[PDB]
Amino acid sequence: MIIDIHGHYTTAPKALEDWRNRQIAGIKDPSVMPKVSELKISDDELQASIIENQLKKMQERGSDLTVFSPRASIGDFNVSSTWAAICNELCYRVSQLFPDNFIGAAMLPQSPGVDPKTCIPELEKCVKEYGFVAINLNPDPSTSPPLTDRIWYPIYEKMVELEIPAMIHVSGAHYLNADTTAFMQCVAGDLFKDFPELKFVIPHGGGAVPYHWGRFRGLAQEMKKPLLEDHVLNNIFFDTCVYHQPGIDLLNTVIPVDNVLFASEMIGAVRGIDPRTGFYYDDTKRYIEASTILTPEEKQQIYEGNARRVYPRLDAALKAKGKLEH
Amino acid sequence: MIIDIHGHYTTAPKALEDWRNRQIAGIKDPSVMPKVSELKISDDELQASIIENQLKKMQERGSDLTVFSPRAGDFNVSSTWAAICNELCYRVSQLFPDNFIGAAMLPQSPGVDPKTCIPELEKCVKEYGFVAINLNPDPSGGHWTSPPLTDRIWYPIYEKMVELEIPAMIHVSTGAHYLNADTTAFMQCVAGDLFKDFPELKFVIPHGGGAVPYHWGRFRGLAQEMKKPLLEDHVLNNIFFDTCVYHQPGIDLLNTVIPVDNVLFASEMIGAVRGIDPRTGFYYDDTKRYIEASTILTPEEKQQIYEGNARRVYPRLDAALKAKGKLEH
Ligand SMILES: [Zn+2]
Ligand SMILES: [Zn+2]
Repeated sequence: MIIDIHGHYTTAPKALEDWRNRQIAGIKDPSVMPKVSELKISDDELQASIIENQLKKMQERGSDLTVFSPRASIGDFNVSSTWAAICNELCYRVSQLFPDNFIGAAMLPQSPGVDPKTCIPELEKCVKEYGFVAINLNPDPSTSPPLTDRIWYPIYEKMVELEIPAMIHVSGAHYLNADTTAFMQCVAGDLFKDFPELKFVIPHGGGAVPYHWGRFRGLAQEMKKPLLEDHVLNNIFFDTCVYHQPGIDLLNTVIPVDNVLFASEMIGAVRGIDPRTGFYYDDTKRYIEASTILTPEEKQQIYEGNARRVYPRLDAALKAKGKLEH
Repeated sequence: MIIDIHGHYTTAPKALEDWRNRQIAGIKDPSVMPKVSELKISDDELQASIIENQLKKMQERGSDLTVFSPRAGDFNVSSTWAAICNELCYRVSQLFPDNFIGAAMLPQSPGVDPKTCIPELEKCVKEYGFVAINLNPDPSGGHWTSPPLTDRIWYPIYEKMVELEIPAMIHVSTGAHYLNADTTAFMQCVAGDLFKDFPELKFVIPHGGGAVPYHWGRFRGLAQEMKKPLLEDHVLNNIFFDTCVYHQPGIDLLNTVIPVDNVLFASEMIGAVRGIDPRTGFYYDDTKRYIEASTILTPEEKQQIYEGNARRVYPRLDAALKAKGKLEH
């Protein structure tokens, strides 16, 4: 099967965004602050948003399952907490309506300078009650402390406990910078010495990392660290959200197959068609299929094998599903 | 010949760093404020620092000329520090005129109008014979509290740049902040339309453009979303990338998606990465090796990357080279 580990619910009924606008307006004008019970979205509206969009494209592109999370894009913790709760529950409802095609990843109620421990309640709820298989961890909710700082340790302890990886994800290309920064911080520190089980997924093919792989190998060398293969590659993985063959080829040239996870982040940032290839920039499965560097077996690793090892909760959910249908 | 457009004077005598620390401690404690006359750096110390390091490596690696610039409070402080650092690079160029040509460091400072950098800029170009400047897009240092390169606040500098025919290398002062700055600078230009007002303006984005080439599809797609013209016309007549990409696969990608006209040789030696790749036995930053080993570039295209493009992007450098060969036949 084909598993897309990076996708956001960008097609939600307008009622969701309307509620958000009321909430945001309520920050400066508490008189217009909305109540959670005021948000009403029916299953019919939910089903329509999926069938006409994500589901349709997955069928046309040959994707079977997407790890589905709330879209990225300030108030205090109260605002963030309420908003994350709403967004996660909607992704959960989508997974219930289309259990074979969507499984959730959680948005955390982070807030600038607020202790990450405040996000544990939502994290646990999503994993235990909604069956989510990973979390989206924002390294810079805004100066934000590096991922190697102990402020993040309570989240890491929970991630190891529940066996869930974290996609480093910030909220026109700022996200590419965050990917590179996250990787650099890990190379500079020794986080995985403290949490050997910890797994991070850095999107967009690792930001600029593969393109500057020699620089990072050289930096680890000067800092007297072990080779990257051992220092970070048993803990850091990259998704395939690279929108052109040359980039995908570079990715598969310098990054081990074990560290590459299929993803496309469809109906997101880039929704146009590349006039030179004739197909959509984000139809990334085509770049993997077209690859002459990867063997058939390695492509299957990228499509499913790797995600099932990096996301233990996902592997368990898939094994249980086939057992019930049998 | 082979021209390296990216290199910093990273081998200066300790006297420089010591003076700097004193100046920094002076902003808070005026009693420890050092005087410029207190900085002692002799010609012999400069020669030794170059002969044993940059010059030696250039010879071993087969590089001929490096565009040499200073290593990565208020205006008075920055003005003094910049003047000191630029003068040192100038002194190096006087001591080794065939191997080093200066690139100016501007005395930028947060909250200070960039136009105040013109004096030092003109001095370096007219008096020191510098051929370019290093423009810091975020003088605040990671704050990003500074306006985008497309903002009117920078025009005064662009005016002087177009007038004096000098390009600017987008360069910032965390372990990989420079890579992020490169990508951001490119994105800002794509999002805006600075070159509409400055058709002749030229920016050089180091480190192979940060992450731009690796995500070329994404940028072409974003250009489409924003209804902008094709990148080739929208920015590639004004933006160029250097070859400070420390591995063959990266260089090959650069040469797969970026036109040869937009690629300029550079290695930024004796800088961030000074080690040897155990899998090849060669230094990571010996970038000429990647260009030479390229099976994508033709002999002519390689020469374009080694000297042709730099002489086109750096008009003052091209002129100085012609004068040198003429006045001396
Ligand atoms: Zn995303
Ligand atoms: Zn530099």
